Amino acid sequence: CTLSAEDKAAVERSKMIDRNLREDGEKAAREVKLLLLGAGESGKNTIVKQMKTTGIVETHFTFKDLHFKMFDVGAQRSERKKWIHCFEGVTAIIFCVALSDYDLVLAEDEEMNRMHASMKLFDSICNNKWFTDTSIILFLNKKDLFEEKIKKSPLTICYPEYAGSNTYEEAAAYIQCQFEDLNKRKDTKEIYTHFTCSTDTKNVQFVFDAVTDVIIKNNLKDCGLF
Amino acid sequence: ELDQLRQEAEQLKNQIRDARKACADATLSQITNNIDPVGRIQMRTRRTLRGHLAKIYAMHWGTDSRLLVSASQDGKLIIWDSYTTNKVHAIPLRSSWVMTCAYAPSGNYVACGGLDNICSIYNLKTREGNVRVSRELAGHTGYLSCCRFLDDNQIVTSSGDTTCALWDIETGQQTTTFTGHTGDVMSLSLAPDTRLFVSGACDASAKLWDVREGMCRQTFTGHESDINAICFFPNGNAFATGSDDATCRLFDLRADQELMTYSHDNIICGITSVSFSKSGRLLLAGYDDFNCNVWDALKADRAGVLAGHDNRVSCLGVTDDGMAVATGSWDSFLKIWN
Amino acid sequence: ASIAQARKLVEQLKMEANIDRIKVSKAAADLMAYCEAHAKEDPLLTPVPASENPFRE
Amino acid sequence: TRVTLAFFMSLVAFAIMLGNALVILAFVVDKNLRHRSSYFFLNLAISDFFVGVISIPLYIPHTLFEWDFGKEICVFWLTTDYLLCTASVYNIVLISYDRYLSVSNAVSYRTQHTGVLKIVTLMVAVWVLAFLVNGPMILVSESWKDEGSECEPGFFSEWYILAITSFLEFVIPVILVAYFNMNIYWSLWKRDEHVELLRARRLAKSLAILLGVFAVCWAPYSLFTIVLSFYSSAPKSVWYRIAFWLQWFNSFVNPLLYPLCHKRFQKAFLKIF
Amino acid sequence: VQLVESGGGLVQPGGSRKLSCSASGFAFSSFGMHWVRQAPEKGLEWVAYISSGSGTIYYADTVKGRFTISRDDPKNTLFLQMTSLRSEDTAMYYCVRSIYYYGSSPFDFWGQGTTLTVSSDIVMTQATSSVPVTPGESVSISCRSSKSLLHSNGNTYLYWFLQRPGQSPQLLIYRMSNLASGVPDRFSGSGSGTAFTLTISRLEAEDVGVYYCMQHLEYPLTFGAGTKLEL
Ligand SMILES: CC(C)CCC[C@@H](C)[C@H]1CC[C@H]2[C@@H]3CC=C4C[C@@H](O)CC[C@]4(C)[C@H]3CC[C@]12C
Ligand SMILES: NCCc1c[nH]cn1
Repeated sequence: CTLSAEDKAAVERSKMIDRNLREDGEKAAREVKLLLLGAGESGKNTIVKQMKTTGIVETHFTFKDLHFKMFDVGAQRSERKKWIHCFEGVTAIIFCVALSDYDLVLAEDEEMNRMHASMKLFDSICNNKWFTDTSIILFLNKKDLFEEKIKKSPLTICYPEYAGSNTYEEAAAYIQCQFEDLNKRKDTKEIYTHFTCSTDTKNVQFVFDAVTDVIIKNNLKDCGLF
Repeated sequence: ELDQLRQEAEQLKNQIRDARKACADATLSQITNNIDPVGRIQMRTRRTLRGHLAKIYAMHWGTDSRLLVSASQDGKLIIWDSYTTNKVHAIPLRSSWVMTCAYAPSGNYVACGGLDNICSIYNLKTREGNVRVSRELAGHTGYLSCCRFLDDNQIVTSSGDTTCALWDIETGQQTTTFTGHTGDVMSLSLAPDTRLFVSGACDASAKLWDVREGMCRQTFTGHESDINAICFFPNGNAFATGSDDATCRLFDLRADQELMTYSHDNIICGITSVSFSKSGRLLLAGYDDFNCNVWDALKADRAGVLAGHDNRVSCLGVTDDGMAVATGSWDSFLKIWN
Repeated sequence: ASIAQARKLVEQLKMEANIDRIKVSKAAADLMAYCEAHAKEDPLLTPVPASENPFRE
Repeated sequence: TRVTLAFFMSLVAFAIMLGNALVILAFVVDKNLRHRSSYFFLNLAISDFFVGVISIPLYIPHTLFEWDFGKEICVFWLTTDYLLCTASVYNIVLISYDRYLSVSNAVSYRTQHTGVLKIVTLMVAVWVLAFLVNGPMILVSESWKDEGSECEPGFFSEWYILAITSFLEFVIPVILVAYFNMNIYWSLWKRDEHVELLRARRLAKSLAILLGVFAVCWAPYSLFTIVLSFYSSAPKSVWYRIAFWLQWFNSFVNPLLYPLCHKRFQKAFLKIF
Repeated sequence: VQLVESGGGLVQPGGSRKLSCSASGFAFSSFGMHWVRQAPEKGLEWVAYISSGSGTIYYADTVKGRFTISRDDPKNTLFLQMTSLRSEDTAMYYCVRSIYYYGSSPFDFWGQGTTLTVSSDIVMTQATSSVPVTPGESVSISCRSSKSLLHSNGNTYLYWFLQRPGQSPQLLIYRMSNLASGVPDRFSGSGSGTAFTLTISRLEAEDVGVYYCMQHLEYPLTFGAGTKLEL
């Protein structure tokens, strides 16, 4: 062609750059991207511990030949509206909620309740205009603490109009239903709720199973079947 | 006490407001009511750059107006030759979450910042033949939303920490810190003389800063929502802001007051990026409705539209010689118009 | 306590009060004069011939 | 003259062409469409496209406008039709095996690296096998047909041979498309409630249509031939000719069912338009 | 950065010898690699070129079909296999690195070179030779090209190299006017498109040597006869 020797070599270099970009992109599309969210501590850090100062903390872990990149964005005490659209394409949103926070009150605001806060955060994040399709994996942490504390303090102090027996099972199921009912889009997305078992390693297994079902349903939706 | 200081601040604000009203003897529209309108700007996509495999968040032209740098959240910072659409460089970022990039006026360096709160300066011209991370400027407690090179050694960054910073790249320390904003600073625009810069924040306020002193000189509060984008007028005595208010605004430093509001009823989406043509006659604003709009700067009427992209036009940049426009978008394609 | 910080805000406003402001008519005239003076320099304003267009095709 | 039929037959041919060409186009234009599935959708379109470009139009005259019979063309048309059609079917079975694997082993399907060559290998194997099922026997038995004969495969005389071919081109494929499609449903339902059961209905409806159109199109003819050959040994009714045309309507509806419904192809189509 | 050549020596005519070039200190994968030979007491001669990723390979017509060039990127090595070694293949071979993108400086670093002794197109002309100019006085070395090196894109592919005595050649000017990094400002380049001049503002003890003009407009790359400078 009219291209000189150096121009042809530059075009060849650009082609090699494009090949490297294609290979890296196809390698990245084979990894599960999970957005990790929580209110305050909420055991989120523990969830990061289970599976293994400022800004995003990325945890890369493989499980059953599936690579998960989990983005803990807890530290970004910034305006979430200005950066939450960066995670529009995440496979799932692991949302951690501390059950023991039902009676605890927010340190920042004494009037505000920690549980209802997480409820507000969950309502904002599940109904977000960017997360219409992404599924939420709800992680109800500190089940042992909540089970020990529900006997001393009834759940009714946090949730009005709760006619339960203040047993662990009934209160936990009521809290799970209260969180899961904030989902205003029950067809496009699903909420996989799990009570975190600190002792066993079942947390990463539950994340893996939920991610496999998200992948299967995503394939079926892309194929147009359902 | 607190009440006395609050009332003093309120009366100072009222004093500034009435001073602006007194100085506003005429509007830009009635000054330019008789000037010939710019003809219908028919810009065609001269080039299309397709390397990126994710949403493109920022692009910046080199001072030669031929090389371009674009950052995408695939984890790639690509330097393109805009004439031949060749990829001069492809830099794998340490943090995939980047929302800004800058090209040094010298051309030796590029910068990249994002949700990692770190501005990485990459040295393009190395004897080893590969781009390496020359520096990692850390110290911001929020995301970096925009970074600009004053020169090869000084950089200016804006963060979600509600503050801007001027860094000496050699030492890696913040030479100065600008803390006047009360919201996330989302944009930045160095003046042509590189002695002042305007920063727009989520508090609907744009502040003019002196890099040498470190003190805000003027503040502008004409907007209704977050100021996503800001750009200086070529002569350096004015600037334009784009906001989620679905409006662009032209503020003059000497008048310390807004001159023109570029808004249309059919437009309801925010503005991700704004820029000026070399003459300053055209304001090119990249909206969220997937279309960049070219406004006449002197007259509020819209000159034209650039409808090449299938997603939000995240970044927009005009060459120094004014020959081309580059629009990046979330559809992973940057398109060079002319 | 923290009111001293708010006092500093007040001082900032004082500085913005000392800024000399020219008439908006003069600023508009200067902007229009700059835009008219560099009309020929802008290639986007007036489409340059394809011979001298770097992005010809 | 009933040339109105020629208008219809040419119109349907055109439909097959445009429909499948659009799928071929989107593939070339969009580089997003490079998934294992997307290559398989191309192969479906390539096979079907030529029914509109090679097969159907050559048939127009023989069937309606007198004849254009050629001792060579006849064979060519016969061998091409019975390749393009059996390749379209085989591609449906491939698209379905892809989808079975998507749902069945979703970790592996995602993490696997499929080189263009591995995909092109399978795409070509569809065509090879397709040819082997009917093509050798059309070529070999072109002689048995002798003379004074309509353009039909020569092996039509032997019902047993005809049966073997339909087993390999309809029975085996329809068993497998159905297995695969069934496992795709069984999976979702068994994750292995009003919204859940409503969605499962939509999955099964859609998976059923896909199996249904395959068989309701392809079967009439495969069955018609064997029975006629075995019992009557024949001369073609209005019906036989309706069944001939049914098996081509499968090539018209194929782009509608499989590729068009894919979201990624839909995105690509929307850009082009 | 460094490129170290090895494998040269005494070889019988018609024999086969393998030259290796070990590269360290730079991203060897991104650099196209040239082999350039210099006959004893003669000018530089381009031998072979292999691109990054081995996409394109070019040979000089003199050695095309007898020499094979290859690269082992994981080992960061360059290989030249020579099959039929004639009497004209006696020479010192230099392994040169060149990276081609917009604004790059090809031919930047030249290896030390290895000696290979056998038992016994655009032409660049540098008419001036053995200039006796003294230090402190500006001297202009002139070179001439048969075909205009100015290209449609505007780049004039004329390279100026300097080889000090007993030392590997080093790049001085790339693309006619552009000055190589690490090179004193004293050197300047100019050219109409067929005749080019390299002007030295001041002369020091390290400016003495042989100056070569190469064309990179098209392969084979041609070096002009060396212009020697003496004090
Ligand atoms: C008629 C049969 C026996 C042989 C011909 C098969 C043809 C029509 C089929 C089989 C394999 C197919 C190819 C498989 C792979 C590729 C590479 C891809 O990047 C472009 C399409 C292309 C090139 C396909 C084109 C159509 C194709 C060539
Ligand atoms: N599938 C065999 C070819 C055919 C039958 N009917 C129409 N075309």
